[PDB]
Amino acid sequence: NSRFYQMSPEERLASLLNEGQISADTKKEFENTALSSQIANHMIENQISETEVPMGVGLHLTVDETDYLVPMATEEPSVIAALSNGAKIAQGFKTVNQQRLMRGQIVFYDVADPESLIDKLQVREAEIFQQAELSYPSIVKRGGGLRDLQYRAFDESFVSVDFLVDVKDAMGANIVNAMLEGVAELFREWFAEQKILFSILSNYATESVVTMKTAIPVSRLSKGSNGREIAEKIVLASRYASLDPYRAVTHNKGIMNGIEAVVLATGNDTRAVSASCHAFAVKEGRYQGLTSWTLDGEQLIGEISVPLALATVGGATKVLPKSQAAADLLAVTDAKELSRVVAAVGLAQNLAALRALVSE
Amino acid sequence: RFYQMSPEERLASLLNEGQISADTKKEFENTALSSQIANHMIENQISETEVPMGVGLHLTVDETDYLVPMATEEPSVIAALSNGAKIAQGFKTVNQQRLMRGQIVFYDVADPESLIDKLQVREAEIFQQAELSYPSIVKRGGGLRDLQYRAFDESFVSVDFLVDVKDAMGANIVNAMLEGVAELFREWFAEQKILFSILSNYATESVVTMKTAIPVSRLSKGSNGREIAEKIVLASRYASLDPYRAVTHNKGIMNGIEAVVLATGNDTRAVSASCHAFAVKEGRYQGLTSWTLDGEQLIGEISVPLALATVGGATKVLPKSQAAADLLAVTDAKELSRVVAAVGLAQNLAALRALVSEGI
Ligand SMILES: [Ca+2]
Ligand SMILES: [Ca+2]
Ligand SMILES: [Ca+2]
Ligand SMILES: [Ca+2]
Ligand SMILES: [Ca+2]
Repeated sequence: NSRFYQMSPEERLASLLNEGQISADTKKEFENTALSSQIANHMIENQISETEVPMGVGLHLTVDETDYLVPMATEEPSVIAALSNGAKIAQGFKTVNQQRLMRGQIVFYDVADPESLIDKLQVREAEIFQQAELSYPSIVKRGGGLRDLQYRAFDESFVSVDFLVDVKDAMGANIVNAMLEGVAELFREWFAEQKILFSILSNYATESVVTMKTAIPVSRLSKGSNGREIAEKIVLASRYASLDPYRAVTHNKGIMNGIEAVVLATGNDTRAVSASCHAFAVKEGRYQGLTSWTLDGEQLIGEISVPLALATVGGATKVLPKSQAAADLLAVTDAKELSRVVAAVGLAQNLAALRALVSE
Repeated sequence: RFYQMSPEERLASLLNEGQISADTKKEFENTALSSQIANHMIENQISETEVPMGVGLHLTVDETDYLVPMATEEPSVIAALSNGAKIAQGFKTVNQQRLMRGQIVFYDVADPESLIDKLQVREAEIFQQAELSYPSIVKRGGGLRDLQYRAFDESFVSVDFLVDVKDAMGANIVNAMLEGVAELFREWFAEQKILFSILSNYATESVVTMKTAIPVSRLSKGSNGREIAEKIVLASRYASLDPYRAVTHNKGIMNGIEAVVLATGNDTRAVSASCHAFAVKEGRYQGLTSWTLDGEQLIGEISVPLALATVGGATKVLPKSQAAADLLAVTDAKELSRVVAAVGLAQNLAALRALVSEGI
């Protein structure tokens, strides 16, 4: 409690055993680790062991005519089998649209004249962009950096300056934070009368949304001759999810079984993706499903749209050897392609869940 | 054939086919979870993901001290939880419920309110069938407790099941009853059609409310502890106005909650989906905590649906889950949910205190 944060992992475990907080078999199991103790102990604080999540391979996924082998880390049975089944039925997925910009905000408070403050800033945008480069030049040399500023006001007392930043293949926490912390020091020289509450990245990556679709002949749905009937019930089930939040949450949870499994296997931040995806499910003031299914002629059409600010470098994507091994199997080129594969996984998982759900 | 292969044949096939390098194969083979367990929990298993697990410190809930196992790949999370709990000193339970939710959904219903009327006069037979489908839970003092009915779109009827599943998450119990009762509905109403009968992950009857009261002097090592308290109340209030902050505000909460959920072998997707959906109040995605200033004491409160488990799923089959359970030493799932919700509030306190102290 006092020296635990300075203790070595071996001293921590011995301390817990000696104080009776763990048994001898518990200590032996905590010591049964495959991630290097020097890596683990430097990644987090008070480190003592690791959690092991089985990792399997999702099969038959094809996105934009390209085959993939999807690494999926999950503790839940049938998740990988369902992804492989839905992907085989869909045959292929196609990209509809995609953007990739990370969001940040500098928030003012006790603003007497909100509309006038944003007008002061809108004319000096060229100098805000220049201060952004100075606060983080590396990303600008890599070909990214601030791409757009936006302005919003709330409760007649808050003013949010939004930053849309190209963070390239990283998630962008350090880029955006440092960039906005420097641009905030400039905001304070310009307007000493105004006050800043905080300057931080936003995980609601509405400018990293990917939209994927699939078009399935109803014949492919069932090996029998009931495919059209199964398609109609899939459309109804998907429609019902956007009517009843108690189904929407389960509907989207099923999607995240696949999405989070790839996110985890590749060393990405699972809380960030879950937060942004579930928040994005809130449309028209209501929590709805993240996918849509419609019947057009003899073809079942599915579509998904999710904010996926994923990373192929930084964070835990490289420091953890298993992240790199998973990336070798997946063989994506950049983060944009990762988001496309992950979105297609979500839609494939949704197809398998719905088909199994309504086939009675 | 990949599905039928052993884990070793799979890795050999991936290398021989040119999909992974020899270095990657060797890293996939560096595993600590027994191959027999991993290969039986999931499909197409090849390896595992290792997430560093540490110990959150200084957490006190209802005058009981805990050592919190936390599995995360993000630095500073475990340290921030320990610090937030240290400042908090203690956490008190406000209210708690623990019932799991299921639903049988009819479609193409000519008169939803008329079908509901016919159902409400057969509840004794439904309850009787629910027990016959899964008698074990009834003997251990649980089982179906309530039935509710909702109509949607003038064509759907949802029969809602509220079930006491004791220390399990409850998928097998709930789905067993729903299947049995659904077959009864098909005999009773041959003209009606059932779309699906499945567990719902939106556990609104498993919500836990936790609170804390901190003298403002504890927020700062200096003398502006009441200032930092005022700015924490502003940052929290702002989350209830701007969704781009509410997602980040709640993401920070889940850094703690998901870390414990993962360490204890619980379903991370289920908790994430239910918590983020529960954040939608008044048609707006808002924060899951509230912070207010009452004199010289900062008051924090959290309210989250936590249908967590101490048995079933992966809470025991994964040896690290049992080890984590030993460290935390919780008697039942209800207690687990109280501890995890307190972890969420402490993590939020540490994040908000740091967010505003930077702006000063
Ligand atoms: Ca602009
Ligand atoms: Ca490869
Ligand atoms: Ca590529
Ligand atoms: Ca009635
Ligand atoms: Ca113990």
